[PDB]
Amino acid sequence: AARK
Amino acid sequence: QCTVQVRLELGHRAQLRKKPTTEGFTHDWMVFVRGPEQCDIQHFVEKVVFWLHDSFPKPRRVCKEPPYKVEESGYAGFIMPIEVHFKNKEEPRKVCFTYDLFLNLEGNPPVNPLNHLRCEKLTFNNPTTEFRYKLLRAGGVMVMPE
Repeated sequence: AARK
Repeated sequence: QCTVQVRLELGHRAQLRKKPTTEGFTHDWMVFVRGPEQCDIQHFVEKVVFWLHDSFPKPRRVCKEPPYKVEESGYAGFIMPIEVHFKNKEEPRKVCFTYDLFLNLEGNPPVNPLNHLRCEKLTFNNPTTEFRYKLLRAGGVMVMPE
């Protein structure tokens, strides 16, 4: 998933 | 001599937006700290500090009163330190959680909201009589010492  | 256990609920809701914002935020989310059921943790919680990712402005978010929550929009999940500070004058003065704010749960269609709950049990050994009363007012219970 999109993670930052 | 005395051991008091009390419960906190940490959780979040996330949902894909019907249209991304002008900044490109694709999801709306809310993270919170709360009592279980009927339990009012304001009796023993002085404040909750949520440390947002530094992409967010003023990322140290403080709630000194309920609801203890942050509501934001974003484009990615991140690790969020959370400090729950107590109305006590002895250690432990707070508890530090590291919350996984995720925007996608496998098995969940992204259009559908996701909800996550973390039930955390706190243990206090030999609390002050004042703090013991606050803990018990918030649903705490005394158990086998140590």
